[PDB]
This record gives sequence, structure tokens and C-alpha cells, in this order.
Amino acid sequence: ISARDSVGNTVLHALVEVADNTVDNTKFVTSMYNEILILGAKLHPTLKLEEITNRKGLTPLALAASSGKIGVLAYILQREIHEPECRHLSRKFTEWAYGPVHSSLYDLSCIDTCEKNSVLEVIAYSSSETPNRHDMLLVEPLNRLLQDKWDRFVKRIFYFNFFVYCLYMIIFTAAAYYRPVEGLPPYKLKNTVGDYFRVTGEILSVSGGVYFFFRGIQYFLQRRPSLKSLFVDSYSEILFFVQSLFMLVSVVLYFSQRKEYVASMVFSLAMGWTNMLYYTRGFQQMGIYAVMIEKMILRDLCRFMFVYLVFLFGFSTAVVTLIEDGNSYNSLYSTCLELFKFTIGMGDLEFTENYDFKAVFIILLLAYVILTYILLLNMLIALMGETVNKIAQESKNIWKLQRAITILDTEKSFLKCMRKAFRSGKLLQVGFTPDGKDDYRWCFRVDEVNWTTW
Amino acid sequence: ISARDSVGNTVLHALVEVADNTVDNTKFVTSMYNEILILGAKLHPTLKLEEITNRKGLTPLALAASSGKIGVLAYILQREIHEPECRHLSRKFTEWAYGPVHSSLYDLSCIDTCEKNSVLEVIAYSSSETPNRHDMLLVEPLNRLLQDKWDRFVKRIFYFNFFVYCLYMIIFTAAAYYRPVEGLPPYKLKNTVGDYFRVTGEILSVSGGVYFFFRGIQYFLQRRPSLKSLFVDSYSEILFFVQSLFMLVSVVLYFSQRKEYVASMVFSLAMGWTNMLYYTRGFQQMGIYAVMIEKMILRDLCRFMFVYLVFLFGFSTAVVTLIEDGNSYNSLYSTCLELFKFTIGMGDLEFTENYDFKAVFIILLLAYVILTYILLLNMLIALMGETVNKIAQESKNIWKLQRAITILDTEKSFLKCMRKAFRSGKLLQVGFTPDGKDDYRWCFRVDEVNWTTW
Amino acid sequence: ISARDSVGNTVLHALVEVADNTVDNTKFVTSMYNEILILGAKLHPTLKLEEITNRKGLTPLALAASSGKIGVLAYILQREIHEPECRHLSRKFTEWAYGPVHSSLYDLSCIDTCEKNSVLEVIAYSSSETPNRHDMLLVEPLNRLLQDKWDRFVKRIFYFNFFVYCLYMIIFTAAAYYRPVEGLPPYKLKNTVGDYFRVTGEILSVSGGVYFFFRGIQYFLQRRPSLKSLFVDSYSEILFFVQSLFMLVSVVLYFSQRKEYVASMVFSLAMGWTNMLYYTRGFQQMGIYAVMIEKMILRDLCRFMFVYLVFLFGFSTAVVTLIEDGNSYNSLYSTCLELFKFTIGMGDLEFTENYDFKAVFIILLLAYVILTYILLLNMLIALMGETVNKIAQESKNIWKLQRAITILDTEKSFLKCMRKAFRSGKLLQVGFTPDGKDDYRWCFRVDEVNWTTW
Amino acid sequence: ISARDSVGNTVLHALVEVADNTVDNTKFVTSMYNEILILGAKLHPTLKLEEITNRKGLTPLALAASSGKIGVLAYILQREIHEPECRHLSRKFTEWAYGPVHSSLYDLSCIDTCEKNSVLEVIAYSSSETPNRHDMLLVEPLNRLLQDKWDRFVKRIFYFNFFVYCLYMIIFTAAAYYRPVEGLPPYKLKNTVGDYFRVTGEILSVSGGVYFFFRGIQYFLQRRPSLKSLFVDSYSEILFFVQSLFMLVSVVLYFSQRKEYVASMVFSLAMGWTNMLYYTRGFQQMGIYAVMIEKMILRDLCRFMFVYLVFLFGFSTAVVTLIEDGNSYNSLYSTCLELFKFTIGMGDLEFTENYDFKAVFIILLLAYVILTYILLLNMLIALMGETVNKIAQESKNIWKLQRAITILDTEKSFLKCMRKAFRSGKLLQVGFTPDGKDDYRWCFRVDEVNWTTW
Repeated sequence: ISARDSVGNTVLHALVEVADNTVDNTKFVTSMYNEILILGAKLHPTLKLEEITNRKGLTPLALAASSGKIGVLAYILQREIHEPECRHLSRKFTEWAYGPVHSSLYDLSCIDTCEKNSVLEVIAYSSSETPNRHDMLLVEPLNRLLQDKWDRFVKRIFYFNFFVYCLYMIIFTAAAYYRPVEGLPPYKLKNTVGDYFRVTGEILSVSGGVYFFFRGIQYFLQRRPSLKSLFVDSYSEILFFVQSLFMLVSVVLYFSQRKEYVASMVFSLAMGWTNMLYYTRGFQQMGIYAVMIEKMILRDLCRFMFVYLVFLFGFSTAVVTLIEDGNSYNSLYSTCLELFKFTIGMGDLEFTENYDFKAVFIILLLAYVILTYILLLNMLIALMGETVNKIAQESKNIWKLQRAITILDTEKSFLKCMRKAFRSGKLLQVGFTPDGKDDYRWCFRVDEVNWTTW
Repeated sequence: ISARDSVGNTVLHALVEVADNTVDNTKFVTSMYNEILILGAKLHPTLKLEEITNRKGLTPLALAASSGKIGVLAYILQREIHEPECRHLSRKFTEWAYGPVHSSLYDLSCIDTCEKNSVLEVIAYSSSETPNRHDMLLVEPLNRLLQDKWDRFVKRIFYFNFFVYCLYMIIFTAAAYYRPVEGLPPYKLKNTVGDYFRVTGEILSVSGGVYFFFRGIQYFLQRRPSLKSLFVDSYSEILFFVQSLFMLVSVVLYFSQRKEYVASMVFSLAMGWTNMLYYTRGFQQMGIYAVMIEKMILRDLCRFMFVYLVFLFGFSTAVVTLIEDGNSYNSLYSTCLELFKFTIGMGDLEFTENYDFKAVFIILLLAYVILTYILLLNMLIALMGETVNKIAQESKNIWKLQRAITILDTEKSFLKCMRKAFRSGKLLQVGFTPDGKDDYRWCFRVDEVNWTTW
Repeated sequence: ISARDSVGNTVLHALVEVADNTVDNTKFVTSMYNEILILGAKLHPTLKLEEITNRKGLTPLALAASSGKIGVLAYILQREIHEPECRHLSRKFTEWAYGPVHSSLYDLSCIDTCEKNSVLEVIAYSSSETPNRHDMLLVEPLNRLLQDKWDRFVKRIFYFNFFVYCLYMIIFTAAAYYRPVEGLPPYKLKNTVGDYFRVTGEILSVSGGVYFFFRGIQYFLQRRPSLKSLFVDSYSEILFFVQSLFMLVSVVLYFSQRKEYVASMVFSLAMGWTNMLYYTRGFQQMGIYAVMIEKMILRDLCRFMFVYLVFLFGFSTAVVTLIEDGNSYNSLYSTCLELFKFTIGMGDLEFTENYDFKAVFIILLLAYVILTYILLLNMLIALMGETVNKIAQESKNIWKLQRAITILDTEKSFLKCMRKAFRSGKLLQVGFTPDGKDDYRWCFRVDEVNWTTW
Repeated sequence: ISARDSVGNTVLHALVEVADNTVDNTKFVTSMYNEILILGAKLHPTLKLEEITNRKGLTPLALAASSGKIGVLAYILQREIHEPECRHLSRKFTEWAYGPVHSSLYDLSCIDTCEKNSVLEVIAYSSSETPNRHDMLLVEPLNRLLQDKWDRFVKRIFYFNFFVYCLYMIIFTAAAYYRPVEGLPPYKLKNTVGDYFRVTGEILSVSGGVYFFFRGIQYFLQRRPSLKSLFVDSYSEILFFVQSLFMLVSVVLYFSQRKEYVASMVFSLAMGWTNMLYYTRGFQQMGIYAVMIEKMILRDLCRFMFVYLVFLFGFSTAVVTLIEDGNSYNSLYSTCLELFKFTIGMGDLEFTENYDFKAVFIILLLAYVILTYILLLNMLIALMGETVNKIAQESKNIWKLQRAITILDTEKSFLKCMRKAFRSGKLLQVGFTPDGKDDYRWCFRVDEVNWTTW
């Protein structure tokens, strides 16, 4: 029963690799897993079948979590076995019942603190290849465990980080606003107190930038994201890293006596403020709003802007060719800009007279207006409405993932401050092992009231 | 059966405190209440079990109404007991039936005029802690009772108050429009007739302001609203009070020879006109429209404006920093205003040339335009659509609450004019008490036709 | 069985007055009507029970049609009685069946040509008091009968009228465009050919105007609409009449040597062109579009414009009061206009500097912008979306009514050209009356294929 | 059983002509077809009943495909007959089953390569008279066959054509941008290298134009589209042809020494760029987007623009008539343009003062603004939203059709390069004909896993 194949998969691992998350498949695989587990316990009480690992080091539970098999994962996490001969195999227990009320216990053996591959760590840190990682956290124990971790200690840390980032952005804004304008950099210091404050702000800004640089580096090293996972998943890390890059380039140009550094700085500044939006994930409504913003950017703007740019460039080339210029609108950039103005409600239908045929010019402009302003923009609004109607629940699930990742990252960072002081659940005696010893587990109690059962 | 616990709750009070408004819980609690009531009546006909009150003075009916237990409340209000031995316990009666037609009577023992805690008074005057106070008024007797009170006498009073407020606002507008401009206040009177009219208008405006001041004071004293209930529920009272405050401050500044009083006055003026919207609750369609307006303000604008202000401030700081100024757009206020203009369709992409790098400026502006004008605003429209699709019935229920509160407040104010002349239902003989005396109750007849029963 | 009450209602009339269009009520009343009819036919074959009329002259069928009882009407129109003893009472017949195919006949006794109160005439010419007159025409015979009348002869007449109105509007436009400008009216004629054409156009325009005047008069006389039905139902008749009134007033002023006549004329002109939209009811898609336009105007614009005008007037009064003027924006009309400009995307936030406090002015303007431009307009778009989602089928039904009214009016007008040449259905022998004579009826054949029955 | 009627239809053809795609009709016709086929095979094994063709040359399968009978077509393509006596009549086979897995084979006898009327060719090349040609391709074999053809060889060809068209458009743009401006055409050549490049670009542009001209010609000849099918179906072919026409006219005018050629050229240029959108059908998301664009143009813009133009012309005539002009706004074109500006957010409410009555002018303008800007445009947005909600699946199906047509056209064009090298499926032995010989067919294998059957 403990035999391993070439890859190291055991019968349990094989069942897990089989499942495709179909209802019939899920029921059949769960039944087969339960039967095999019970039979093995009857045959070999001493041996542990779930502890066995494949060549990759993944247990059946971790394998199901990594592979996206929500049905098998849900079955395992909530497994209950009422057989007196083998109750140790179950993960879910009823501590007591006061009639309508009931108190249950969950195991957390490798949900939270498992040394190598914790299930939570595995789900949050996935690469999106899995079909459904958003719905995985919805199972009963994980959701409540994460919320407990959030309400206990991570919320205050997140709020502190948000406050610090706000301060940093304010310092950067003030320092950039009062930059010197006379001469070339670097600028000589003065005994003026305001100059000392300005220099202090500059130094703090640079320090924050290099800090974000190194944090992005360590994220890349630690998470070893794939190229796709780099493009599709880690948007915030990339944005913060790019902001830091702009700052560092600004420093380089500043000490290289070039004046272009301002450019870099301003971009960084702008992006910084936008990146404040990252902190909307500590709040449910605003986090869901920001998820919606992300989805709209990815889908609707991308499509609309492809088409709009095609049309704009075509009509701009036509208009510029028509123009003779015999002021100076005979430029592609100027004409593209003048036609873009129609989109923000500031279009002049008479922005030049340097042409030989007025009807052609007018016709082209009105075709452009009808195609972009009256059709494409309102069409975009419609599509946004459809998408909003569609992504009500996916946005909440993605927000829950984002918060979970935040929780895990914070909990890792503050190992030194508290390695195991903030540990979830409590150590409780559950029963007796068939060997006769006590059974002590790190359980997570839940209270549930059922009127129907009585 | 009449025994009381430490808090004073009786078995009925305990059942009421138990209910959570679940279907199974509701059915079980209603059955238990009916069984206990019948058994008690059989055991102790003389004693009254519902009259007993807890330490707080709340009866089971008032307790259910206050706590938001719609199921128990609905059961009690429409209780019918066909047992010949105990029919007095029922609240709903059939006066007669002409075949398809039937005439029923409701009791109104403490629905309307109950001295201490009337159920209507209790529901309307709630603090929103209850899960569902909007659906409570939907029960059969209360809805029809409120509509009868509205159609009988309160509608004319509401219309009169609306007319008077319109006149007041017109007087205030005319008086403010023709204010003196030469010198400092106070302004010396003249024998000109127009000046007498102006002074008359000023005095009437001040009187209205102080009246609203005192009305807000008495509302606060009487309703003793909690801090939350002050923030979340009493928007109109706050708005009228603030308008009065602006007027009073204007008077103070006017007699203090300061010229700033105009500022205060205009704000009051503006708010006054907006507060006219409060009178859309006498009309169903417009009241529901105004409820929708409230909800949109609370949710969609708040979220949108958070995000929009973040983006605007960031890009404004970036643009201002880029600007050198070597007119005078090198100000944060001016740049924020110029960028806000893009939002109302009046943005100039060439509002300054005092910069060293044009590409940076152009890129920043177009990023701002794409992020706010093309994404956020249309996104907002989409979200408004979703919300509208969602709040069709909640808005009607909230309007019904607003009208109910108006009815109760009016009915209280005009006690002197008619303490009990306008009382709902009529005194009718229903049957005979088990003691053999007549049973006289203030009943509210209803007519209902049922073809199925025959 | 033929006895009449004080109002003249017979048992059938009484049943009809009973029905409330509930499913149980409908089934029970239909069953009772059928039983009473069969029993009466058995008792008194010679007498006719449906022919009997109440004091008002309305038969049970016409009474049901007028009162809005769709269930009873549908039962009567499609009544089939397979009893050999009494088959004459049925209105629907099967001429033959070729297996899957079947051919049915409908009676049309008083659906189309009934002298006093034809059912079609009665439904189309209703006053909207009936709960559902839109769904009435959906019954099987009436829909197909109306479509036959449309496809046979009325479509060409409608197209001809549309062409003539287009010509009239073109003549009016051309004549008004080339009006004289030198002096006061009336203008002396000239031998110039263009002047003769201009005068011809003027005369034709006046003739069309007086024609529409008299047509509106005769409509009012004939239809005797109630005050409500005048306000709520006959929009097109009112609009055409008002256009004619403007034209006639223009003539009066023109021969009264006043120059103001132009004003009147232009209004008429404008309304004329808009009234061309009336001819979108000959086409399904455009007719439904125009119905939607009507509904939006009635509901969404009305509500929005109430609120918007309140806000605009309030903020305009505030701004005007703030202004000192020590150009000349110190007018209520100018300020209201400048603030309305914000709504069409042309608002200037710096349209005056004649004030003492800039912060107050700016704050007021931005409050106005946020309340009207960012909330109310987008809110309106959302509400329009909800309404569109709601009125998909009602618009089609209302279009069908509009077309039906057009058909009836046309068919009445052209009695002289063809009194009975264009009559629907054909005279066919159906069977034998119990007296033994032939049964000849004006039937309307239909073909229907049913695979299930076989 | 093989007897033919006057038109040549056999009993199978008659059944096919009978079907109306109703569920009961579909089941009954499929059962009758199967019974007749089995009985005929039992009676006449040697004869082939499906091979028989009507006078038009269409077999029952091709007849069903052409006529739009999706039910019969689906039955035939997936027919399975497990009777040992006659298994040859079936089209769908199970090669093997490994438990949960199964491998099926489809016949492709005349789905792909049938000489005269291939089913795929027939469905793609339809004239839209059929009720549902979009859903036809959804059947199991055709969808997978088309996707295989796409993934195998046509995708690269499509990408190559897209690249070539992009290059052509770039060459045309560059050549047109640098056109000579001094004198009249034709322009004398110069030894300047840039002039040689310009001439090369001109020649290549003309060659592309004449190529598209001839391709449109051959399409018209080959497909022999009907007048309707020309108006309703072949939009892209028409657009490319019109672009070529503009180019050719430009050449004609250029060598005719006329200067107007530029006009033609620019139009062609513009349309060229827009026609790049045709290549969005190689990508699913963008193809569906472009289908939505098409539908919106056809429905919503058409209706909106009818109504909007009516209103604009009416109010423009009114305003122009009011104007006296005693600059020069007394023109219909200028006034129509100024009023259209209100639509793109650039309307001036004070664009002239040459009138005698200001109130009339203001009233007309505000009526126009309210009717077009506040009602019609937002109404349009709402309608777009409804349409988007409605056409989610139809757009995907139409995209699949467009891609299928592209596949077929490409596969026809490259017959010379590979007549039968790229043929779908493979030749496999299926069984034995009743004559005892082998049965070899061009089958298309599919793999399907079913857990329920086991």
C-alpha cells in the first residue's frame, strides 16, 4: 500500500492527480480515498499513509492544493470518520454540543505552520496556472483562520505601513516642489534652515527608493516567479520597483550634472501617488473597487485603445496629407493631438484653413467624430457595465487572495519580533491514539448552531 | 408561568430574545408562543401574560419590534385563535363574510396610541441597529394604518408646510439679492418703501433660521440619538440645523460690522434650496428618486472621489514640480484646477510652456486623462447602473419609513389642535370576555375578497 | 334568464362586471358563462342571450372589452362548443384538417363592422382607465385581423400621407427661409418669378395649417376625450394642433403689420419637423424607438429636470448675491446661463472676478459641478438603462395600439372611396342553424400546424 | 423506395423539406429517417439511398445544411446504428475504450472534400436566408475540424497576409505624406534618391489597389451573391473594393492633370486603415469586439442618427430663419455646424447676436440641447448597454463563421501549393462492408472521457 512509482506517487497521489473537479469525479475520488485510507489503517495502524511524500516532496494534501483540486482539498480538510476502530484519521471533531449549539475543531497539522509546504503558503504563492485558486480559500477552516490572523496582529502592522508610506510620499512631494532652479546640479548647500530641511527630505526620499529596490529584488529571488507569472500576477511589485528605478536613475543623472533628472523624479512622484492605491486591500469595499479597476484596465481599455489608436492614426494621416500649409498644422503630432481633443470634448472643427478642398476635410472629421465619439466611447461604457455585472464575486475572491498574501508576507517578515508568539489555534487534547497515548493537536475551534438537527 | 428572571424577562420575552428570524426558528418560536399562551389562558384565565413587562418596560410585542424580529411581530399582529374556550387571545377577527367577500378586524391595542412604547413609534424611531426595520412596516395592519393616517389629515399639513417653506426661501432669496453694497454693516434704514420691504424680508429670514435652530435642538433632546445614529440616520435634521447655524453666524458677523457675513448667508441660501428636496417624500416617485440620490452619494461618489483626489493630487504635484516658471502656473492650486478642468470637458493640453521637457509633461497629462476621464468616470456610470438595478425595493421601503416618521412627528406636534379627534379605527364590540362582559376594542376594519375559499 | 336589473345588466353582464382578471376568477367566470349559455340554449333555442344589451347599449363582449377584462374577452372570442345539440353558440370552427395541418375560422360578428360598438373600435378608442388595453389586442383573431388590414390597403395610404407631409414641410421651410427682410409686413408682391414661388409656398403652408386646425377640432368633437384623456393620451393630436395654432397666429400678426410673426412661424417650423417622428409608427423598429423616447421624456427627464432646476436656481442665486460688480454678470439670467453651460461641457470656472471672497465662489461652483455634472447626469444615464431594460415589451404593445388607431382612423376617413369594398374575411357557410336553415358568417380563416396532436 | 417525384425529391428529401426545427418535429423526423434507412438497407443492401440526389444535385445532408435544418443535420452527422445487420449506415464509431476514456471516429464523407457541395462550403457560403446558420457550425465534428484546419496551416497564412497588408498601408501612408505640392500632376521625376523611393511607393500602392479590385471582381463572379446578400453580408469585400476604386480614380485624375486626385487618395488611405480591423478575426476577443461594433453601427447608430438629423435640421432651419444678419451666420451649413458642436461638447450659446428676439433664440437652443444632448445621447448609451447584454453569444458565433469563411477561402487559394497535402483526418479501416470487403474511410478521431458510464 506504501509502494511508490517512478515519480514517487502513491495510490493517494495517483487519485489526486486523477481528479478533474467534476462532481461525479469528485464524489468517486473522495469515496475511493476514504476507502483506501480506512483499509490501510485497518491493515497497518502503525504506518502513516498521508505522511508519505512523492519525489517532489509534496503530500496528497499539498499536491491537491498546488494542482487546484478544490473538491479533494475540501474533502480532506473537513474529513470526519466516526468509526470507533479508526477515528484518528479524521481532521474534524465535535468538542461538545449543548443542543442547538455545537463546537467543532479543525486540525491545522499542515495548514499554517508546516515546515516545507504549508497549504496556505502554497495557494497564495501560486503561479495562476491552477484553474481556480480564488475559490480555494473559501473552504471553512482557511477563511476563518486568515480572518483571525488579520484581526489579531496583521491589521495594525498594515495600518502602520500605510501611515509610513503616506509620510514618505508627503516628504518626497515637498522636497521635489521646492527644488532649486538656478544652475546645474548638484546644488551647493546653504546655511538656510529651509535648505537643511530640503536636503533631509531628499535623503529620505532616496533611502525609500533604494529600500523598495532591494525589496523587489528579494521578492524576485524568493518567489522565483516564472516569466508569465511575472507578467500576469505581480503588478504591484513591478510598479514599486519601477518607481524605485526612476528615483535611482534620477540620482544618477543628478550627480552626473545632467538636468534631465527632474523628468525621472516627476514620473516616480506620480507613480508613487498612484501606488497608494495598493493600500485599498485592507478595506473590503475599496479593495473590491480597485480589483474592478484592474480588470477594466486589462480588458476594456486595452481593446478600446487598440481600435481607437488605429482609427486616430488613419484619419490623422489622411488629414495631414490633405493639408498643404502654403500655425503650421502640417505635422502628424499636431494633427493627432487636435483629433484627440475631440475625445475629451474640446474639438475644433475649424482648426485650420490650409487646404484646397473643404468638403473632404469636413467629411473626414465628421466620420472620425461619429466613429470614435458617438460609437466607441458609449460602446465602452456599455462594455464596462456588462463586465461590472459579471465580476461581482470574482473581485471579492481576488481581494481575499490579495489580503492573504499580505498576511503571509507580513507574518514572514516579523519572525524576529515574534517567531511563534502569534500562533493560531491552541493545543488541545482530542482523544487517544490507538497506541493508548494522548492525542494533542493544534486545533482551531469553531461554534455553529443548527436548529434542524436538534 | 408569570415568573420573572433577573432582567425581568418572562418565558415569552425569552422566546422573543431567542428568535433570529430564520424560517425554522420563526415557525418553532411561533408554535411555542401559541402553545404557551393557550396553556396559560387555560390555567389562569384572569391573569394577562402579554401585559407583563420586563425591567425595561417593554412587552413581548414591543420587544420584538425594537429588536427587529419581523417573524414574531408578524405572527403576533395577525394571531387568530379559533378555539371556543379561548378566542380573546386572538388579535385578528372576521366581522362577516358575504361569500367571496370577507371583512376582518385588527386590534390596535398598542399599535397606535399605546402610552409608553407604541409599536409604530418604536419602529420609526429606531437607531438602525436592527437588521431589518424597513420590512417591518410591510405587515398588513401597519401599512394600511399609516396610509389611512396620511390620506386623512397629515397630507394637507405636509402640503401647507411645503408651501410655507417655499415662501420663506423666496423671501430670503429676494432679500439677499437686493442687499446693500455701499459701506460696512449695519446699513442705515431709509424711508424708501423698497428698503422697508428689504428689512421685512431680512427679519423674516432670521426668524425662520432661529426657528429651525430650536427645532433641531428639540429633536436632539427628544430623540436622544446616539453618536452613530447622529452620523448615519438624521441627515435632514443636520442639514436644516447647519443652514440655521450659517444664518445665525451671518447675523452675528453683520452686527459685528464684519463684511464676511455675506459668505455665510450665501451658503445658507444654497443649502436652503437643496433642502427643498426633503419635501419629495410626500410623493412616491420623487421620494424614491431622492432615496436613490442619497444612496449614490453615500457609496459611489465617496469611493470615486477618494480615488480621483488621490490621482489628481499626485499628477498635480508632478506637473507643478516639472514646471519652472522662468501666467504663473507654478502653484499647486492652479495646476490642480487646470487638471480638474479635464473632468468637466474643458481641459487645455497646452496650458503652459514654462517647462524644459515637453515629452514628460505631455505623457503625464495623457496618463491622467486616460486614468480619470476614460476609465474612472465611465466606470462610475457603470457602478451607478449596478446600484440602481440593486436598490429598486429598498428605496421604496426607505421612502415608506421617511413618510411614516413624518406622519408621527406631525401627529405629535398637533396634539393641541386635536389630541384625539383624529384617531384611527373605531370602537366596536367584538365578542364577550370569559367573565361574561362585553369586549370593546378600537378595531381597524379591512375588506378582502377570496375566490378560492368560497 | 333574459331578466334585466335596474341598470339593465343580465346574468352574463353581471358575470362580466364581476371578473377582476385573476386566474381563479377567470376560470370560474368562464365556466359559469359557458354553463349558463348552454343551459339557456337548451331551454330557449329561439332567443339570443348575447344579443341582449344593457341600458348603455353594451353587450357582454363589448362590456368586457371596454372594462379591460382580457380573460373573459379571450374566452369569448375563442369559444368552441363541440356539443352536437348546440354548436351554433361557438365562435371558433375547424374548416378541415389534413393531418398535421388544420384550418380554423373566426366569426367577426362584432369584431370589425358592428354598427354601434365594435370591439376593435372600443379597445383602440379607450381612455386608458382600463388596466390593460395594450395586451387586449394580443388575442389571436384581432392581431391577425389588424395585420391583414395593414398589409392590404392602409400601408399605401400611410406612405402617401407621409410623403405629402414631407413635401409640405419642405415647402414651408423654403418659403420661410426666403422671407423678405425690408420693411414691415405685408410685403408688396413683385413680378419676379421667385416672388411668385414664395407666395405660392406661403399660401400652401397656411392651407396645411388650417387643415390641421380643423382636423384637430373634429378629432376633439368625435372622440369627446376626457380632460385626463386629453392630457395623457392624445399627445400627437395636441402637438399638430399647437403647430397649426402657431401658424394661424403668425398669419394674424402678419396682416396686423406686427413684425413678431416670425417668432410664431419659426416655432411652428421646428415643431413640424419634430412631428415628422409621428410617422415612425409605420415601421416596427423606429416606432418602438419613438415609444421609448416618449417614456423617457415622461419619467426620467421630468424627475431629473425638477431636481436640476432646483439646484441650478439655488446656486445661481447664491453666486449672484456674492457678486458685487463694483461684463455685468450681476444678473440672475446671466449667472443661470453660465452655470447651465457647465452641463453641456462649456463651463468657465473663472467667468467673473467681481467678488470679494474667491474661496466662497470657487467652493459654490465646485459643489454645483459635483452635484449636477458628476452625480445627476450619470445617475440619469443609469436610470435610462434601467427603464430600457424594463419597457421592452410594453413599447411593442403600445406601438401596436398606435398602428391600430391609425388603421381605424384611415378606414373611417376613406368610407366614401370604399365603404365596404375593403372588408376583411369572407362570407362562408359554416353549418346549419337548429331551425334547419344555412349558417352564413363573415369568417376569417387561419392555418395552424400541430405535430403533437396528429 | 428510390422513386423520385417531379422535383426529384426522395422520401428522405421530403422528410428534410418537412422539418421546421421544432423539438417534436425534430424527434419525429429523425425517428422516421432512421426507420426508413434501416428498412431500405434490409430490403436493398446493394443500393445507396443517401447517394441519390434531387434535380438540383443536393443530397439530404446537403439539403438540410442549405435549408438551415440544424436538428436533422445534427442527427445525420452523429448517427450511430448498433444493429449487427446494418452498422455501415452509421457515421459515428467508437475505435476503443480504456474504461473512463473513449475514442470516437467521424466520417467526413462529404463534410470537407466533397466535390460538388461540401457541407462546410455550403454553410459558410450561405446567403443568410436560412434562419440559423450561426448555430450550425456548433455541432461536434465541424467545430473541431475547423479548429484543426486553423491550428494546422491557415493561421500562419493569415498572419503573413496581415503583415503584408500592414506593410502596404505603411508604404501608402509614407508615399502620400511626401507628395509633391508644386504645380499640376503628373510631376516630373528627379535624380534625388528620395524621389525614387516616393515613386516606388506610389507604384506599389497602385499595384495593391488593382489587386484588390480584381479580387473583389472574382469574389463577385465566384460567389454570385444576390442583391440582398450583397447589401447585408459582404461588407468587407465591398469596403476593400471601394478603397481600390478610390485609388484607381485617383490614378485616373492624376494622369488627367486634375488636382482633385488628392481627395480620392486620402479617402482610400483612411478606409485602408479602418479596414485593418478586418484582421481582428484571427483573434477571439478582438473579433468578438469587432462583431459588436458592427451590430451597434447597424442598429443603434442608424436609429439615433435618423432622429438626431431630423431634430438638427429642424432647429437649424428655425434658427437660420430667425437670424437677420443686418460672421455671416445667415447660412444653413454654418448654423447646422454650430448646433452640431453642442454634441461634441463645444457649443456656444452666444454664437451670434444678429437677431431681433433673444428669448426665441435662447429657447430654441435650450430645447435643442435638452432634446439631443441630455436625452438622446444618454438614451443611446443605455440602448448600447441593452444590446451588449443581448448579443454576447451571437457575436461569438458570427466570429466563428467569419473565421470559417477565411479558412475555406485560404484553402481554396492555395490549391496549387498543396492540393491535398493538407487534408484533415486520416484513412482508417473501420470494419467490413456486408459484401465482405474492407471499409476504409477518412475519419477524424476524437477523445472523450466519461466517468458516469464506466
